[PDB]
Amino acid sequence: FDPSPRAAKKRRPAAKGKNLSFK
Amino acid sequence: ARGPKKHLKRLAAPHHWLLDKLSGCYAPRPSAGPHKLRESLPLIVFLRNRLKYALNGREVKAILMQRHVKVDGKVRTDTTYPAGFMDVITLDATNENFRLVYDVKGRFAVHRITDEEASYKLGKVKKVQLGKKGVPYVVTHDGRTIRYPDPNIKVNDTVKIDLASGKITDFIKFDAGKLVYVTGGRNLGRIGTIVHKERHDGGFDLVHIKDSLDNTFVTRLNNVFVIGEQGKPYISLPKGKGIK
Amino acid sequence: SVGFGLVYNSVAEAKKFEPTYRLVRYGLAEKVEKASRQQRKQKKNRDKKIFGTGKRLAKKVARRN
Amino acid sequence: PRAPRTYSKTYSTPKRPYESSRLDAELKLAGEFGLKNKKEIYRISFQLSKIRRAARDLLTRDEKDPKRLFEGNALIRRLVRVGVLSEDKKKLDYVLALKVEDFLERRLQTQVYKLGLAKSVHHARVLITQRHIAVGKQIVNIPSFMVRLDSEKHIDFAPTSPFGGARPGRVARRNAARKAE
Amino acid sequence: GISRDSRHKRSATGAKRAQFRKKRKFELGRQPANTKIGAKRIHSVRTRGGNKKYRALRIETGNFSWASEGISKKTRIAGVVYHPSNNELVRTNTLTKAAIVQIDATPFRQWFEAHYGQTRAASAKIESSVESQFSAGRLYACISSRPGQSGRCDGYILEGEELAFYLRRL
RNA sequence: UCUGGUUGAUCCUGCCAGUUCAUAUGCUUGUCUCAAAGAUUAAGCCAUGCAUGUCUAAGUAUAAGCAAUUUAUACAGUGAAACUGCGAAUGGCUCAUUAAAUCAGUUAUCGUUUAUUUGAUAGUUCCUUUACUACAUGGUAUAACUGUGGUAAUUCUAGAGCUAAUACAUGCUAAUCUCGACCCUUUGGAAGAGAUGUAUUUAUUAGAAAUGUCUUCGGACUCUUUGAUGAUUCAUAAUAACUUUUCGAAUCGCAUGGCCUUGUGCUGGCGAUGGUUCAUUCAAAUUUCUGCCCUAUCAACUUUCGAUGGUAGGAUAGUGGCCUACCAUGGUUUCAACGGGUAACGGGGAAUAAGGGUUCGAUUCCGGAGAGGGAGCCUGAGAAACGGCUACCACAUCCAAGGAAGGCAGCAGGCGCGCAAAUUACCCAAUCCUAAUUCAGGGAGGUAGUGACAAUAAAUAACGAUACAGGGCCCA
Ligand SMILES: [Mg+2]
Ligand SMILES: [Mg+2]
Ligand SMILES: [Mg+2]
Ligand SMILES: [Mg+2]
Ligand SMILES: [Mg+2]
Ligand SMILES: [Mg+2]
Ligand SMILES: [Mg+2]
Ligand SMILES: [Mg+2]
Ligand SMILES: [Mg+2]
Ligand SMILES: [Mg+2]
Ligand SMILES: [Mg+2]
Ligand SMILES: [Mg+2]
Ligand SMILES: [Mg+2]
Ligand SMILES: [Mg+2]
Ligand SMILES: [Mg+2]
Ligand SMILES: [Mg+2]
Ligand SMILES: [Mg+2]
Ligand SMILES: [Mg+2]
Ligand SMILES: [Mg+2]
Ligand SMILES: [Mg+2]
Ligand SMILES: [Mg+2]
Ligand SMILES: [Mg+2]
Ligand SMILES: [Mg+2]
Ligand SMILES: [Mg+2]
Ligand SMILES: [Mg+2]
Ligand SMILES: [Mg+2]
Ligand SMILES: [Mg+2]
Ligand SMILES: [Mg+2]
Ligand SMILES: [Mg+2]
Repeated sequence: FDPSPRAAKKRRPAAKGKNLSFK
Repeated sequence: ARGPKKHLKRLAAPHHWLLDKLSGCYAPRPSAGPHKLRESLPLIVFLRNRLKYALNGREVKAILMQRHVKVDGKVRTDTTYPAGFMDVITLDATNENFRLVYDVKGRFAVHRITDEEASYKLGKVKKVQLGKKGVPYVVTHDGRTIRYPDPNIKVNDTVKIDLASGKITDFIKFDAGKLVYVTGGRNLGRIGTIVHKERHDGGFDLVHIKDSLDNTFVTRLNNVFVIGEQGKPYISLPKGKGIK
Repeated sequence: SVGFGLVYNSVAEAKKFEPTYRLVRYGLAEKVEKASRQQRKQKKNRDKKIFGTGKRLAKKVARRN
Repeated sequence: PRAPRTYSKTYSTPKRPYESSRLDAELKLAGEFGLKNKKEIYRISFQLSKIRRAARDLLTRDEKDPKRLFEGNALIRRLVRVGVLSEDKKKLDYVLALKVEDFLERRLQTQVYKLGLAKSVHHARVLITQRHIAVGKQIVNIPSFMVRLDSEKHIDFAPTSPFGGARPGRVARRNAARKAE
Repeated sequence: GISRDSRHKRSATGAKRAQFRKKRKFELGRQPANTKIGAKRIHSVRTRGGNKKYRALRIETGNFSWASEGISKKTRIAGVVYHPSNNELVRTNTLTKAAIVQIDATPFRQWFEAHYGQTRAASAKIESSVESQFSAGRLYACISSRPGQSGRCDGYILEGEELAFYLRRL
């Protein structure tokens, strides 16, 4: 016999990078 | 000086804030409040240097004047308000609840908690005394006065405070085998179990703490904060579980 | 090249939260015309030497001369 | 006021600068590696002296000593990464055997000469300072730039250089315009 | 002008110390209040913090306690009869703490007559000396308050060994 | 520290010759990054400019202000001035004084004050003139403003007339809780016996064999009744009075919900500012132990006029010879007292060194002290303040000679010589601080300029072809 609350679950970031090209 | 000081040089600021030495000449001097100057994190540092939501002091003031930040359930609008250990910071717009707990490095960690865990906090009993009209009260480490405590509550015990009502829900006695968190000294941030409390009358008491890895260390009683029974903390712990 | 960028959820919010100088760069606000710091401070001191509206002082000097 | 910003000297004058052997050694080093002055040799000597003093101090300590293991392993890793120390000589004893030629060997000027991009060390210096050499995607205009093992295979002519595929320099197009006229 | 700083004094060895700094407001003193018997004259003093002290410049009444009987009555002060610190205060009739004064016996006598119905018998018995004083018309009392600090000239009636000691000293 | 001589050739002892830092200065000075700016022991003297002010919906606008409007009926948008509140006790600069002093580490307040922040905290029903304001009291009152004026002169102000408050000064409005007979046996009703804030001062007081019976098997029957500290006359409570005696909301914004017996009835939301005490925080004041350079050709010092201690008082925020009165004769000292010198602010630190040591530390952080030199004060939570006041000394400006006004060891910039050295620049955008306050202010701070302070990197060229000639270099 050995004598021995959960943290909030991490979230994937809402936003991501966006790429554009021109000219 | 002829009166209280109002400025704080960056080199004289607490090291655990991690302030750039060349960013400016001054640091946010914490205002008077629940926590001591050297043991507090002003809201500007938390919002700008840690969370990075604000890019400078003006944006922090803009955020605060919108009443977006709550500290232990009450809206705070002061940039240098001294948030400290075991304080719950709520940002409803971003759906964030944070508890201020040091990591093994000894610095306040960005620790996200659930709403249910954000509904309460822990307070180390700093004093127990009868007030006027013979009404007992307890003074905690955050300066809260709570009247009509349980008669079993004594100094160095930990009371679980419901933030909505500011009343004691449960408490933990200071005894051997209890889980403790180190809130000062070079062992700041470590977690362990009490093995023995060495008593020196007229001097400083010493407590021996054993971590899960069986490493033992000695600390002054002032720096020890009971957080639960072994294997059953009453709060969620940061990554590392106070090891090393 | 590398820089920083902000995209506000509305033009009104941008006007509300952006610094004045950046709005002036973008034309969303007009540059306020003011005197130099030295002129403003000297005017402040000269006003500080006067108590009240000062019109009674003007009429008194007019009568005296 | 604002906090101080730290600084240090990167070289030290030798004990007796006028030894004839020392002057001849400096002549040979500067000629072989195309160095501008004696200050560069003094800088490399200062760095190597610090390294070898640290290695000697660590060797003084007992084997399996935590300080010895940690700091010696870090030093060996750094020396191997920069290419001065070989992979098969990963011991402090070989750190004590290092020489200034080993550090001069890794300079971007020497590498540019040896890879064949330049016909001489001085031609390599002129190419580097004139913005014709790129280590990877970055234009490097510092001859003393110390090349790592991984970077060694990525030295080439810059995309913007006339020798790297851009348009001819001003002299070439000027002469072409005069000839066409 | 008055200061309480200990720097102006000689060291324990006897050395003469040099002036470390100029006098500070937080180590000041003020003029003494030589309270004297007469119509009540009291003036307030603004002290450190917002706190206030009351200076009794003159006072002729005070609240004196009969401790054996456990009562207190407001009584006129006749005069100062003995002071242990300085006899000049007795000569000038200056009221301070520990000054032995003579007070009117009337309220205490009236209370005693009302309470005990005598001018039960066992409880009504008191010390011979105090009864002799009552016959005289004046009671010896010791001032227990500090008139220059609180503005009050309260005290208690001497009894027992203290009364005998002060009767000997008188 | 080494090198070469002094012999026919060596050893030893001597002689000869050569072998970073600081100050002052000379010449040169293209590019990138970065960074500093003392010095006559003169803490000597300063022209001029600036460096501390501050307003939210929420203390006070009939500005004879502006602008509005469904063109206004107490006001209402915005708002100079002025009152009120807060700040100006922070910051910046300098190192004169200071040798158990400051300072460093380490202690105590059971020895005290503490604006502000944060958390708690205050129904006292009644008590004769009820002859009664609480659907709300006064000028016991003024500024700004109007108007009449004095002076050469200043952030000088007089006499008269007005008018507000979160200024000043007064003052009120059928409760709750213990038991509970009797009914009734619970969600009980209550005839009746009783009790009733704080603050100040003093005295007194408290604070330390039921192992049974029955029962429904549950439970009931009698009893308990402060806490903390190593430690207290502690916290706290009680009694009797006492007080030029306090406090216990006569304040403000936004909004117009709910009950009805339909009354401009009763009730009611979210905030601001206050207010008594306690705790907390930012602080302050004292305080325990150990540690300072040279001097003994300074050996005795302190004590008459407090030196060491005792009793009492005064004063203080409070301990205490801090001061007073009366008492004793003590206290320090060759383990260096006392006196003297210091080109003595102390420390973190810097340089050198193989180690022991030696020197420097005005100078980016902490603490102390000062604002030309002594002395004393007002206000305030906090100052013995100096970009506050008053006197004296030394300097020194204006003057109509009667007076009036001074403090750059703050930022720029001058004198101190006749010989010399950064800009009398821009800005609050960053850092943070102040205010009533997101917004205003900040020579604090930042930006740039300016003698190569101390440091980093690094150009002033690279690659070829042709022609001619026979010598070029090294040792000795
Ligand atoms: Mg200061
Ligand atoms: Mg420790
Ligand atoms: Mg203790
Ligand atoms: Mg004004
Ligand atoms: Mg190019
Ligand atoms: Mg260029
Ligand atoms: Mg109006
Ligand atoms: Mg308005
Ligand atoms: Mg001396
Ligand atoms: Mg000492
Ligand atoms: Mg304030
Ligand atoms: Mg409060
Ligand atoms: Mg008038
Ligand atoms: Mg005494
Ligand atoms: Mg005396
Ligand atoms: Mg010195
Ligand atoms: Mg000096
Ligand atoms: Mg210093
Ligand atoms: Mg001062
Ligand atoms: Mg001067
Ligand atoms: Mg004030
Ligand atoms: Mg002064
Ligand atoms: Mg000045
Ligand atoms: Mg000042
Ligand atoms: Mg200057
Ligand atoms: Mg000059
Ligand atoms: Mg307000
Ligand atoms: Mg400056
Ligand atoms: Mg050139």
